[PDB]
Amino acid sequence: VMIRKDITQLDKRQQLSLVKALESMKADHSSDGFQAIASFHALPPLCPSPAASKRFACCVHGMATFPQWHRLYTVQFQDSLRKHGAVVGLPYWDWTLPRSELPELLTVSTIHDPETGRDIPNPFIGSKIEFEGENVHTKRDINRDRLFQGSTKTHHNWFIEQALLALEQTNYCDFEVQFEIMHNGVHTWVGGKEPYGIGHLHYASYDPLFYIHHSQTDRIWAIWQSLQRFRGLSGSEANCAVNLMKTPLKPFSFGAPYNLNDHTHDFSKPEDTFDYQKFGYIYDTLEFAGWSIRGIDHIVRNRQEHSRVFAGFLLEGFGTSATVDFQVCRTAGDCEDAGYFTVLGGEKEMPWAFDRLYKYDITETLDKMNLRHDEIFQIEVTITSYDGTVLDSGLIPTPSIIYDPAHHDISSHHLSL
Amino acid sequence: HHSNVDRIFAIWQRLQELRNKDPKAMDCAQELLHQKMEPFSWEDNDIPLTNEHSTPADLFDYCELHYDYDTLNLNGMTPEELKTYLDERSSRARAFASFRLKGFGGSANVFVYVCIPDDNDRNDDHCEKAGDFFVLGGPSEMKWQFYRPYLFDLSDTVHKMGMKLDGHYTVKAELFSVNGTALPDDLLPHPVVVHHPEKGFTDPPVKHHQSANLLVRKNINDLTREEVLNLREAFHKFQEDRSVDGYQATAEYHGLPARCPRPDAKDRYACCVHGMPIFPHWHRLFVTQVEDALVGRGATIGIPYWDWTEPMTHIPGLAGNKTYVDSHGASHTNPFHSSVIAFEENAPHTKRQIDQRLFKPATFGHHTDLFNQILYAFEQEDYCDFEVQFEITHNTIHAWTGGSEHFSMSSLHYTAFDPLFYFHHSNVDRLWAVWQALQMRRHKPYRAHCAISLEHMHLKPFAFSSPLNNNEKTHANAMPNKIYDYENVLHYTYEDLTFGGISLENIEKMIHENQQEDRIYAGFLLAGIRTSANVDIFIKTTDSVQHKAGTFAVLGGSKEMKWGFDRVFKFDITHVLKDLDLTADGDFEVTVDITEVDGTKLASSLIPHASVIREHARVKFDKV
Amino acid sequence: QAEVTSANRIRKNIENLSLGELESLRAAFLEIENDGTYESIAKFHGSPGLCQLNGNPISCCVHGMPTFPHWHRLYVVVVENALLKKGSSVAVPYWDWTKRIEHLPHLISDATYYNSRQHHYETNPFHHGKITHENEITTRDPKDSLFHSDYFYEQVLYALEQDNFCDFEIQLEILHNALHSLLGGKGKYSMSNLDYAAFDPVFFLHHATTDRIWAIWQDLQRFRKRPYREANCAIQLMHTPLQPFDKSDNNDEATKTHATPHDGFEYQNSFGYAYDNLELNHYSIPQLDHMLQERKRHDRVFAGFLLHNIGTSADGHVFVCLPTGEHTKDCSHEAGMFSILGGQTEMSFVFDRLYKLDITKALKKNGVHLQGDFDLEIEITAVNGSHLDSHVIHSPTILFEAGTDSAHTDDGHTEP
Ligand code: CUO
Ligand code: CUO
Ligand code: CUO
Repeated sequence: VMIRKDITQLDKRQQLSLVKALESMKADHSSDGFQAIASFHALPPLCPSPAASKRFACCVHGMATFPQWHRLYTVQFQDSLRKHGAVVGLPYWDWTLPRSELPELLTVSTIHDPETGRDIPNPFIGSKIEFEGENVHTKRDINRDRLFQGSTKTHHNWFIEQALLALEQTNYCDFEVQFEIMHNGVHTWVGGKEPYGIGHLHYASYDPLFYIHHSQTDRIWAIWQSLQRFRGLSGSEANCAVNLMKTPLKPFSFGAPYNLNDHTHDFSKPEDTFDYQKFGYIYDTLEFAGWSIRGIDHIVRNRQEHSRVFAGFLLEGFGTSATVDFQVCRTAGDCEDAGYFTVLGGEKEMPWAFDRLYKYDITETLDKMNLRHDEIFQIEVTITSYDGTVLDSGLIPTPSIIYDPAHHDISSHHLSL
Repeated sequence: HHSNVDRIFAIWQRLQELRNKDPKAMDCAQELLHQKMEPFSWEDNDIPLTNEHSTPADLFDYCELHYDYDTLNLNGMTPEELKTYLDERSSRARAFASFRLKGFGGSANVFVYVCIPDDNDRNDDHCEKAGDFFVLGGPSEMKWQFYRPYLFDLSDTVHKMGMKLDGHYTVKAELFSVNGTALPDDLLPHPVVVHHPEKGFTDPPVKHHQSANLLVRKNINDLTREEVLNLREAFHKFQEDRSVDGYQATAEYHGLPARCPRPDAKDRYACCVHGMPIFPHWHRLFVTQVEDALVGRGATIGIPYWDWTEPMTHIPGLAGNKTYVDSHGASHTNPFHSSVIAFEENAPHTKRQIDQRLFKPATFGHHTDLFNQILYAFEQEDYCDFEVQFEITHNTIHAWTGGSEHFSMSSLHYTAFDPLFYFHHSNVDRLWAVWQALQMRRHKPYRAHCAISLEHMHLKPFAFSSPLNNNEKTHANAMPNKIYDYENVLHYTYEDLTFGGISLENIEKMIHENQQEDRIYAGFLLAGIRTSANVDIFIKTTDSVQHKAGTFAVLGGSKEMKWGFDRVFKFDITHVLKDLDLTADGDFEVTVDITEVDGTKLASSLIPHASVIREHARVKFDKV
Repeated sequence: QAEVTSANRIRKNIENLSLGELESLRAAFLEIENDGTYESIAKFHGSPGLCQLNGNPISCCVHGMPTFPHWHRLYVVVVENALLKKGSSVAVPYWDWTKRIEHLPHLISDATYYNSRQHHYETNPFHHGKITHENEITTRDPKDSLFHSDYFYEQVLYALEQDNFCDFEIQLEILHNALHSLLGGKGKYSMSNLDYAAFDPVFFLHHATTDRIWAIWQDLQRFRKRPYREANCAIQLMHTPLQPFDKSDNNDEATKTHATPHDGFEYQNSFGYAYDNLELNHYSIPQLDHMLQERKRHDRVFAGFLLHNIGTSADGHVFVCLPTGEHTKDCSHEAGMFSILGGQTEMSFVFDRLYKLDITKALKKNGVHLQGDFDLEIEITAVNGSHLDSHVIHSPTILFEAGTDSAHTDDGHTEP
């Protein structure tokens, strides 16, 4: 039971260990070492083989297997830190809540831990990309600090809205598509414009934030599993994408010398991955924004109760990471910002396309618009790269508009009003 | 390392000494041997000793180097011990795989696996590793390719697998670079497995017995008017036959349209096999198909063969006559004379230009160019060695007859259309049969040692059951192995199996006679690349006096599948060199002129420099 | 939903037709063939491409779209109306393909019709037609006269199962194509070709049945109590007018009004044509519903195909090969096959969703479980018989579908 807690909760001693451990990890000459570990996610690409002419980046992104792969990725780091003497499991940075201040652990450049009394840079703040010549600190340009601009009510946040919807789906696959996209937002928000950062598929693993974020994402995934148990579906069992689950995920499958870790190696099959307990680590709490698991299930049914309209996007697979903004325009020509989502990617990325639609709830906008499902309105989308350069439309398919009336309002008055 | 290898090399010399062979002497690679080896020859280096030593000939004498080895032994085996040991090895028959080594790029490692083609189910994955070899090479190295194949002994693995030699398996190889970059395997040719042939009284499983001789193939000249008459009629009827068995359809089998891969294939390729040992099998099958047609036609006799070898004053006339006035009936065109190309809707130049006058004066009666070439082929004991020589001679007829005309015998695609094609192949088939007969005299059976893997594969389109082949018989002997025993399966015979009127026994003794004579040959590596071409070669002296060495030709078309001879083609330089009185060792330039059928000049770059091999004289052997 | 039943005309199975009924049909079609409408009507489906009267042409029929059943539904009525003009007493009959047929229907099959009343010998107009623009005769080559199987039924039945219209359409369309390839076969000018298929008269009969099935689904939907004439999918497409029905080339006023596919749903009273019975395989609608549920009972595993049908029509065969031999069966090589109808003329279309095929029976037979690692091998062949590069096509996915009761996990613990 290694415990993963909120980064904020962490003790100075807890922090102490992580800082020292990561710093030592950075130094680690071994294949288990940090620089080597980073290469797992992206460049240098290891996937086809460690030494192969054409190499692809290890991203089982855009796939059902995606959470499992990343789940192993986190533990790989966690086990590494433990080798370093990490006292606890990698902490999670809950993006879901709005955050005026960015996490101090990662943010501060220098760390003056009181025990040593010495001052050193915060290994968590950044890393250097050795193989890439850029011997620069993994730069994050959180150009959009805007993340802290949550809603006034404060509970409802973009992340929350997005995440809650993901929670609603029973199907694992359906869940993952929504789940994964929500995941992408943090990558873009931190990385911003910077060439070597969270924003890029290649570079992102280098930044230490990556681990913290994935820890949170993994945490939410765990949350979903718990909800499923409540549903009665077995949490471990996945019905969907059985074929992918069986396949082992590299480089985890590639054991030594590249992967010293035995656990991940044995665990490489994603089927095994679901029971997180197998990697002995747990989270202090499994809850989403204060709602009990039971509460969550009850609430979701209520959400259905009202009519909702969504736009569906088929994600074909982009090139480099890009963010898309779409708006609904009336025949009159009025147009309102519908909403946005982003996709993480790089050249190295293996090809991927979603099996299903990615729903986004247009309803609020249309309601203000006082537009009906029947109404003829057009949706326009603009895709922008990290740079801010505009990307052409034309290849991009148009989204569908779906109307979700309240369907099976399963209820009786047992909830307190 | 090199000291050891050099030591081993010395050991080999020592063993040769045990052989009582001149360890120093190196008959092969004469061209290279004379070449001095730089930079040693360059003499930038201080040591003059090496400079003198630069010729490799000198290199053999280690003693000149004046360095000795304490002992020359291999793995604790005496040189006597080694020799005795090797003898035992030869005792057992073995199976080997031949590998061509391109040897290009950086150093690379290759692995070969013989897998069992069987795979009923579940994304099958079962196979074993045959063995591997390595190659060394830098990025800037002179391009080199092995002239000869490198054999490996499969037998151990095969037995280990439990697969008997008699088993259907395929093999594949993988190449890995030192850098680790994968190399394309597709470029590499499939290695062939060879099994040790057993050569004795009956090599195939069928019983050839004293043949009844229902269908006989006779030479055109022997054919009488009556015989020719039936043939003319049969061919005429045959060409008329629109059916698949019909002539037009039959023509397609050889070349365009290329049905071979499939009637529907992304890459259509000419079905006919050329540049392969399979080559005689396919053609032999081809002739039968036409022949089976003739019988349906009602032809009394099998397809006649135009013995090209015999000198010919002119065209036989049966083929030549444009119009045949039997006068029994009404005059018509001679079906033998020409055919039409329906698809191109062009007319074949059946009246092909015979630029070269085949009519050739003989040193003595029978001796002729074709005879010499053909005879040479016959000399070779090896089927594969024979095929190369045999095929090339075969090519000459096409080039000569077709000439410049694009649509004709000269073209691979077109050749099938000409009716001469049948006549020539019949003869060629005859020679093949003659060779087998000669082998029989040699007491060399039908069993073929070479191209075992090739023999197993069925030859299309004959194999195609569902696509167009009417003849069941051809379908039956799709496999080339079956092809060898023509008499039993095909049930066709030849009036005489003689070459030049030489009895089989006589020819065998005759071959021995040529052996006694000194002969230097020029070897040409022929990877026949494009459209057919004729090549004439002459040897230039320092004097810059040149004499024409001789000529050979290759047939090909764009459609033809890529092929390359494993072995070199040999031609006999000797007479010319003698006249020049140039020594083999002497430095003489060799110039080759490659002329396209079109007649456009072809760059010499196409052909690599030919090697010169000198064959010293042996004693006269056996005679009946 | 009342909307499905018609007052005005009846469409009956071809076998059902009385000699009198058939006689009207024989004559009407022959006359239509003589009249201008028949050739022109054929054009609507495919070549010549009418869609853009001027400019680059594209095949008019919507295929690979949810609009697809609506378009064809309108198409059948167009011909039906033409027949009535012809003096046809009854609506176009439907050749129930699902029902296994001992032999091909006599009506279509007969080369010549005696028509004893008026001594005359004429070809059966039902038998075939000619393609005027491309001078040729339509041909048919049923490679498989074999069709006697649940296969049609399974495919259709599966389609019936889906509540979602769009989910339904994808499955429905695929089964639809089977008749085309099966009848047309190799023949270049036939049912098998997108352009040519309209010419064959069988086309009408086949579509009539397909349309009837659509109607069947519709009535089932009401049984489910889902709205019969309501599609909450591909809303954008539904409103779109369906050419050429929109244009003046189409004399038929009803169809023009009907052009929006939304209106298409209620065939009854709109079209004014009904079916004698709405049943599948002699199963009552309530019977089908019960039947559907039973299928639901077992867990199922499916293979999904992303159809980016492009190029000429082609047939695809696939099976799941298992990594080992031994005791375990080798590649069954027969997961199932589906065909796609297409032509060069066709406008590009891609399915929004996957096309699901139920692998379950085969997998169980081989003894593999859902979990078992297996690969799927697919072969795509053109009608021509030319192999198509499979590399371009995305690999199919394997989906596992279960009912509400799902399994609990061994590792981990769901309940707190
Ligand atoms: O997913 Cu690959 O990175 Cu967060
Ligand atoms: O060889 Cu294929 O043609 Cu004479
Ligand atoms: O689809 Cu257009 O033809 Cu049945």
